[PDB]
Amino acid sequence: IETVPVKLKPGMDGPKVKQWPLTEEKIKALVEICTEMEKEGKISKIGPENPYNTPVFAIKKKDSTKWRKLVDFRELNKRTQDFWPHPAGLKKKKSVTVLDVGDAYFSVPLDEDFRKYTAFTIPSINNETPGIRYQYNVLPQGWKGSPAIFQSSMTKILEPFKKQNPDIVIYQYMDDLYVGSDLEIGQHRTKIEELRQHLLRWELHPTVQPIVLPEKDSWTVNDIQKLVGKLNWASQIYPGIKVRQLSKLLRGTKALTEVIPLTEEAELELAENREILKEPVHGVYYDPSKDLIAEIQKQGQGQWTYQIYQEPFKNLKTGKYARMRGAHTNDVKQLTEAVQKITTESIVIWGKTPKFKLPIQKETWETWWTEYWQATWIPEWEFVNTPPLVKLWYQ
Amino acid sequence: MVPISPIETVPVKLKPGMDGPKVKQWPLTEEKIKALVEICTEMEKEGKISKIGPENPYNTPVFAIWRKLVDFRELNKRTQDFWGIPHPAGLKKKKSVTVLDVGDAYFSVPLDEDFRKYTAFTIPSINNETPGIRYQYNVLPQGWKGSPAIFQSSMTKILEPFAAQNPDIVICQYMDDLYVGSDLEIGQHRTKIEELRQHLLRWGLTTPDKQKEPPFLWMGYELHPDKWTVQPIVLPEKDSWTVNDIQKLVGKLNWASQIYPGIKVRQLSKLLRGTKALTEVIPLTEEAELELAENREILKEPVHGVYYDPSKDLIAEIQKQGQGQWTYQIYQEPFKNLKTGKYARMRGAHTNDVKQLTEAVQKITTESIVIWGKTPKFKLPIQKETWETWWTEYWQATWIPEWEFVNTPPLVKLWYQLEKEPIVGAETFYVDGAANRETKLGKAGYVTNKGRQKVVPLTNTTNQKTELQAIYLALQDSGLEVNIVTDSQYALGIIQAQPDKSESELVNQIIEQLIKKEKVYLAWVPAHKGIGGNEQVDKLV
Ligand SMILES: N#Cc1ccc2c(Oc3ccccc3OCCn3ccc(=O)[nH]c3=O)cccc2c1
Ligand SMILES: [Mg+2]
Ligand SMILES: [Mg+2]
Repeated sequence: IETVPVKLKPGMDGPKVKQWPLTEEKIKALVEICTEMEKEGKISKIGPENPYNTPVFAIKKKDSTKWRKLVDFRELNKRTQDFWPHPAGLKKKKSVTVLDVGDAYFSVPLDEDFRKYTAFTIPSINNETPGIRYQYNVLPQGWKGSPAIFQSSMTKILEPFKKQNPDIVIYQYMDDLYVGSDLEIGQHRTKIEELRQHLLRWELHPTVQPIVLPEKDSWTVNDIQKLVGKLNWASQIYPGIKVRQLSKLLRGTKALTEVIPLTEEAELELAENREILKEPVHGVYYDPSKDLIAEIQKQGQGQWTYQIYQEPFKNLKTGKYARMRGAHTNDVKQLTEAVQKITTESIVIWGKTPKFKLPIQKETWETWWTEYWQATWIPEWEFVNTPPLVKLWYQ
Repeated sequence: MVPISPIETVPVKLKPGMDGPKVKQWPLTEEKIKALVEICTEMEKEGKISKIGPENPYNTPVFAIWRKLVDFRELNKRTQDFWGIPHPAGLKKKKSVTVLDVGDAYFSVPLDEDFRKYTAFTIPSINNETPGIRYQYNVLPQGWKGSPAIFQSSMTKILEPFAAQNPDIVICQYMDDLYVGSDLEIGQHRTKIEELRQHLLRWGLTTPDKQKEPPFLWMGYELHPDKWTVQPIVLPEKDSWTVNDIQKLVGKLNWASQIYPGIKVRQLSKLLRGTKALTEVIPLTEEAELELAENREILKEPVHGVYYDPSKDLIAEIQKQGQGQWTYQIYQEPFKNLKTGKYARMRGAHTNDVKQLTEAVQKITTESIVIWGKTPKFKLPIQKETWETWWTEYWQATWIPEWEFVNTPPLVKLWYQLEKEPIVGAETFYVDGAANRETKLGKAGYVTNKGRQKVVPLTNTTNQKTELQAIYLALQDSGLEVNIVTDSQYALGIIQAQPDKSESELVNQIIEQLIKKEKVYLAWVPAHKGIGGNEQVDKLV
């Protein structure tokens, strides 16, 4: 009912970001939604005296044929002064369910002085009419300050539920509310409905994957060459990996498909390498003061591999996505879904989103990514233009 | 007197840390002084300005050309920041289209009172024997940074109700002009136009009777009722060209390319690299002269675009012009274009047709979403199988929207495809190359499983070039199917990027060799790790 004073970081002006082109149906959906939001006083139209603009587009979440308004708050979030609680037990919980609490944010009024920075623009087709401009009178979804401000309120809402059973972990990131537990999915569903109506009144399944080497009865020259390449690669990550007895098999010059029988010393070397690989990595820690880097490799056939790390050859997490949902004919759709899942997991585990490095040209991604995007948050990303040799090594 | 509806002002604030303008007044001639005195007299009589006193410590210079030229340049730096033209091809055809234009656009809109004091200027009295006459603005000044935004916001605010009340008329506001199209009968159209005129008169916005029947000359375009085009393209004729005139020329050709199909700027654009001088004379190759010549050929026959019909599919068709050049036509019906265009490949070391095609499709898609607010169906010179293979085996994620194969050679194709697994019954070439970083001397060659060996000595070369060279040699001397083992991450990287064309002629020759091959398997191994068959001993000599 009262607006907590909010400013920006020292020496930083408000965000000015070009609104990118929108399709017709998205423009229409935004027009309808923003009209209805205007009627409810959530947002108000503004004049030219406001230089600031933040991008906006429209999406569709699954099970919903109704549009949702997605604001890209990245630059504004970066330009807000750091606002001054992470449950490491959330990742340990057997199951975690995600909720959208965004409807609750619109009750809290936004600081009047700060409202000028939340300005956005519904664009028009072919620049025939000037864009419709709005500013938020309440806490906007996607803004980093919104959960921080509603944090206390949310605590007040969750006091009875949390006090009632404290075997249930509750976390909050942006517009999303994550709830972990050990319960059964039926009882979990009933409990989540209980918390849902509890919200009325006022599905995930959570290690760094081991580097594996083939087990073969007979090795070709090619097999051993790939093995040596993978082991040499892994030697960066692991201290004691030695390829010298395996390389001694390749000695002479033979056809790639010719079978080379393993020697005693070579088999021993491979075994020792296996044992070394079975251990975890030496001295791997998570520095909260460092960036999270995510790298994704397209493996083909819907397969994707990823690694989250703060330092080269020290991996905080690794994973693989074969998941097939409506994505078969479309690479970019798959990539977007993968980025979303990796980001979600990153949010659960470390509390924050990773900086992505994407195996896609900038222009392609820039063109098509918003069409497949169902998340309320957005991460940062990079584009790698040089094909990695590590592709085969993470397969 | 009719009570003109008040236009609520726009609050204006100066930039934080900066103060109001203080600048000297120019030594103007007596005639100019008299002229400005008269102008400001009748202006004050109209109520667009008011006289102030010495209290105001803000002054901006003034001149005369009569016409009063007020210089706000030092005010524009002290004034806060305030918040793409419509493309003819996107305009939807209407039965009637009327152009209204407001006179005294900025002077019809009041200025924020608190800011008015900052707009002050002084008229020098003759022989400087009297204090100069002080004046301030009650309305939006000509040449003031805040004028266009405030004016268009006010205008929009006034236009909203008429628009909402009349859904059967379409209205587009640009700057000081209003363009009203409609599909209803001509009489009802004229009536509604007069209605709008009086509606604007309610806020005191004057619009002409009678006007300005088509064709409209607007922003370098000619707008006819059924069709649109560009105003005539004038290509300067000079015996010796200047870089500035090449900027002019390339700009003009670019402007003409949105409608005229087949425009090529590549040579002329290639001649502008690292110039940065307006007087510099540059030569022209036969390719360039022939390019500008055929460009003059294209500009002989005049061509028109049509307007946009939402009822029909939007179709983009692309053709390969060669040398990284692509041309596209966006149309509704066959032979009738909405518009046209071109895409030039980005500066790069290596590349292939498919990538450039993809980039073109992206460009056209963005352009389309801007203009028509939708993605067009594509007609592309690429077989479905070619695209299938390419995108499935590409290390990068890639996608093209809905499209069909049009067969109009040259067709985009995959020239070579590397094997997934080693080839049985195919000779295995272990290649290596190296160079001396001092003497710039090196060797490159191969040894195979059949005993075949070669080592070629090379001058003026680098390690990378010798690795590429070694691969090239393996390709030359091998049969239709070959397995090549290389220790080069560089060469493997390039070849895995799958270029069909390259800056490096060595890479081009390698590509040629690849094209001549039936099956090629390229395997990589760590160097210096003592892999047998991989001979550093020969090339490191
Ligand atoms: N000068 C000028 C000028 C005049 C009209 C503009 C405009 O005109 C329009 C304004 C509103 C609605 C449709 C419009 O044009 C649709 C296409 N079209 C265009 C011309 C014509 O005769 N008939 C026609 O069906 C739309 C955009 C810019 C315009 C600029
Ligand atoms: Mg080499
Ligand atoms: Mg070597």
